[PDB]
Amino acid sequence: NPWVQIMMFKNMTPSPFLRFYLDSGEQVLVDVETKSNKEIMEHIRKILGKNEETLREE
Amino acid sequence: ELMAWNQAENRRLHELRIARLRQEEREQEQRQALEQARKAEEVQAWAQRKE
Amino acid sequence: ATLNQMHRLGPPKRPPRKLGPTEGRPQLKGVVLCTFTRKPKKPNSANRKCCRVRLSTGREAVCFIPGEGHTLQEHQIVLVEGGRTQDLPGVKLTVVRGKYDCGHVQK
Amino acid sequence: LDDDPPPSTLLKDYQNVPGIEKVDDVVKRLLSLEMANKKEMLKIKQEQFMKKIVANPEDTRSLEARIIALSVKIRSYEEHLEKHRKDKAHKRYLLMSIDQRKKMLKNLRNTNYDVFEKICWGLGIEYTFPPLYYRRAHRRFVTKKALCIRVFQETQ
Amino acid sequence: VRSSVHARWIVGKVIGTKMQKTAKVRVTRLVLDPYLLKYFNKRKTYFAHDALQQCTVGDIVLLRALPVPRAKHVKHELAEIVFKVGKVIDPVTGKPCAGTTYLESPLSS
Amino acid sequence: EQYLELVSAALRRSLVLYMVDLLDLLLPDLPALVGPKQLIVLGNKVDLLPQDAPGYRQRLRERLWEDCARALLLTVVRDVRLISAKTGYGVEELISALQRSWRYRGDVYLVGATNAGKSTLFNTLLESDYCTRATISPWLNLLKFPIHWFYDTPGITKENCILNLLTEKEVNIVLPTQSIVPRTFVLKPGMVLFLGAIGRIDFLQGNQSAWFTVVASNILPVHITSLDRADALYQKHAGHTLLQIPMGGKERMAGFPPLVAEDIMLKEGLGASEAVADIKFSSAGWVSVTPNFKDRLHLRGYTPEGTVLTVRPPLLPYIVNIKGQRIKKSVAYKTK
RNA sequence: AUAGGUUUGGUCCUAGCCUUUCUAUUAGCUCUUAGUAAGAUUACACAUGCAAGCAUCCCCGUUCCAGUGAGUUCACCCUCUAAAUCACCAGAUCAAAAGGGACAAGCAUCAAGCACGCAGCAAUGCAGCUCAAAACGCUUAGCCUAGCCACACCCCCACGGGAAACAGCAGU
RNA sequence: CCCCACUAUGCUUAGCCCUAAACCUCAACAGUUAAUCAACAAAACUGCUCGCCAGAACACUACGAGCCACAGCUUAAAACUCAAA
RNA sequence: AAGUGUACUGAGUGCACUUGGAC
Ligand SMILES: [Mg+2]
Ligand SMILES: [Mg+2]
Ligand SMILES: [Mg+2]
Ligand SMILES: [Mg+2]
Ligand SMILES: [Mg+2]
Repeated sequence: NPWVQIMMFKNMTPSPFLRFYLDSGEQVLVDVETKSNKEIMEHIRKILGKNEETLREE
Repeated sequence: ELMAWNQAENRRLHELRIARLRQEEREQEQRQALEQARKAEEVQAWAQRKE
Repeated sequence: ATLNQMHRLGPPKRPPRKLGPTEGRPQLKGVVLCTFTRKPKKPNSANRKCCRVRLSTGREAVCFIPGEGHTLQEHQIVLVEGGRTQDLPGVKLTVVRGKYDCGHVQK
Repeated sequence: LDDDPPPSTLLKDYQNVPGIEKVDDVVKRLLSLEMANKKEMLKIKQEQFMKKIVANPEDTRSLEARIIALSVKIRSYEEHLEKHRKDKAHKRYLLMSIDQRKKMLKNLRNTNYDVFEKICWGLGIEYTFPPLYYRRAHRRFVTKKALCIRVFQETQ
Repeated sequence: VRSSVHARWIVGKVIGTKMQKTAKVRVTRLVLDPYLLKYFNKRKTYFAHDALQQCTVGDIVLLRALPVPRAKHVKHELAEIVFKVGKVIDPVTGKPCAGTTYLESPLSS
Repeated sequence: EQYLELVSAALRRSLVLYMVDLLDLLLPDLPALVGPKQLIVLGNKVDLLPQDAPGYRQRLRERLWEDCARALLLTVVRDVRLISAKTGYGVEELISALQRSWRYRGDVYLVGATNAGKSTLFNTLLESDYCTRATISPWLNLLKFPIHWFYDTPGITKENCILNLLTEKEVNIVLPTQSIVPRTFVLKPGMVLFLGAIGRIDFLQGNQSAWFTVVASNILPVHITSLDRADALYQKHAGHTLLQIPMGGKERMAGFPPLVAEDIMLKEGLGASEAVADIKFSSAGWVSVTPNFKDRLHLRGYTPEGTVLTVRPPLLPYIVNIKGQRIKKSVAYKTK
């Protein structure tokens, strides 16, 4: 996702999390505490990633 | 729908976090009781010797 | 170096290639000035014919005349290409046999 | 404002002693700061500032507590160099302490502003952001910058 | 919506407030080094319009592209102060936090 | 003469700062003007001089030293320095030298020509720690400031100067405000060069081609033509824009003096890198000429009747080297 | 690189240079035929011939094609929206100008640029803006090739001036 | 080179200059002893960061610049040469 | 003995430093 800006923040809050800002102004807060990296990847894929159908269409 | 599911999962993880914090707070209070006993013992000896 | 150091320093800056004796050109024209002989570095000793020639860029250089026999004389036009001689220190050019005043090798 | 503790002030270890005020005035004098060295004065100043500012003066490893202690040390070094103006070692220590206090102030500002403001007000420390560039101010640069400033003012 | 500016939404850090109602925000994008293939924080400077002058140096801000550039450089408006400097509220638990330690415990209410 | 009969009396009652325009190179008359006192030479407008070769500053200091020797004890001159009031180059070192030694005690009289930059140097020194803001006192009312008092004397006007003929705008254009960029041109015999409408050169009777490097204001057009067309172009384009100096068209040209001629013979050509002579058109600028080895050239410089044309030893003998390459058939070299 | 030779009395290591491979230009010597591809070194000057007509007059075209690489982050994406085609309109297509983003190399012995910003309807105020994460500046180069950018003798432009223009083909 | 006497200087104050085989010739921090390893030297390594080098000589040099306040230091090249060092 | 830095003198000496020397 070359155009999706990505920024990091070390030790800003007691708990870790992700937050995505969408073009529509919506903000999606994802809790990652206690989750493995694979689990986090799968969760973000489910909630915001294009499906294989869309990828094949492209 | 996906956003609603995300918020539901956030709520679930929040409940788990609250439970963890409750248990950790119980343990911390129990251990800090002994820590405070140690501190009181040290202080009492200090004040006694100084007096 | 570290990855950050490599990133900061970027790719290697290959130095520009120094211009050869012929200033990067495979050949040049020139006017002979003075012919003479030279002694090659030992163990090689056989006398070698050289000539001072003023290139098309004004620069004057000593150029080895290969082969046996010639007619090169003062103010005569020659063509000189690159190529240092094995045992003539300083001499870094060669008259191309078979061009202009350089009548073919006088065999 | 950095007035020193009154000499009569008893040491920290004895300010908590019961009946301390109900003993001989000579004993009080002996236990006072007057009959003690500068380390005791610095400790009393640290106690004063801690009680004044930090929410929990009982915590000594807090970032605020560290900043207070380091500020006390910096004051000590400043007073020391007011006399030993030629002490290069303590000059270095003062400069290092100032740098460390600036770093700790930055950390506190980034973490807990609500308390960073209280630290700054309590210790009279006007925090200043670091200069963007350290380029040496040599004669030519200074003169040309002054000339350019005057030129801009004239144009204005 | 149909904004003429390039980057619709960008999260950056306020690094200057010496301009009336305008905050100098620094935005950092991970950039792939074509050779090392490691990602580095390339950074660019943006100016965010702040009518309320609520920006403080060090704040983390979200900037929304203006419909049109309102000045030679002001191309975004401060949509929301994401992290007020040293006054961070954990978005997860909503309670104030100081670094990695809660001020008000989440069990408070 | 006015300076001799009004100001010299006061001066001959201490230190003198004699300012000399480096580009324009009153010196021999100093013994009567100031008298036998300590004098320091300040070569002004050095920044505008191109760096022809390394050590050109040292060469200029030397040249000033021989000029003073030609004219004076080394009146005694105790220091020769190069300064640029515009860029503040060397002003602080001059101040340090002034304050460092016993010999510099008393008042300071700043003597020089009109264009030397006395005003700029006085303002620079006033805006410095050297002064203890400025006052005006009759000597003629002149400026001064305490240091003992600094004295800024009236500038000595220069006779036979093209600036006198030129108007305010023309003088502003002619005077270089930025560092000068030499402009070289390879010329064959029987050709003509035009530095504005003020200066012209006709090169002829030359056994070989030569190079002419114009050192003048970057905004002064330089035009090359044949001898035949040189005149006709001159009348057609006098003033206007092709020759931007003077301005006003035929109206201004009617009052402008016609260009009188002056013949020149150049010495043996000292190679193709060392200038043989600088032909100076008063304060407008000069042209350094490099003939070929052993070559002797004939020249005719046309300069306004009132002003004068001066052939001098090259001020920047190695200025021909700084250049680029010939552009098209045009004689011009690409400027570096 | 599958490497090889070369420093020493000898060995090992480090390190450069050269050989081997494939291209292109030029040159020497040499050479039979056929098809195809490609073709000034020169942004130096040009003799000569030609390269823009069509058409019931008005119009339209000669702004294209063709050429060169001097200069050079004017090329790509997004926004908006001119001109043009769709016998008219349509929105469609094409793509200018303008705004945002992106975008070569070396030099730091080019370290500061010197107004390079902002608010305000305006007065006017604020005093800022870029830069060691390379600003500013000097030097070199056409590029990211179905093609693209730029130039059209020069004065960046071209009213005007310089002067009489092949970087259109053939040719000198 | 040896003997004699003596001066800068070694010393105090107040300012400057900023270079040493300024060397443990072994950068900071964390970690390990698992399988040793050009040679010698202070056993061998891992992670992490900053600085530095890209053959020799030209060259602790020239030019420019900074510090100077003019006889010096820092920064630091190029050309030419060689197949070595 | 060798060398680094520094200064005088015309290769040595003076001061400090290192062993990249011996006991
Ligand atoms: Mg052939
Ligand atoms: Mg044009
Ligand atoms: Mg042409
Ligand atoms: Mg042709
Ligand atoms: Mg003595």
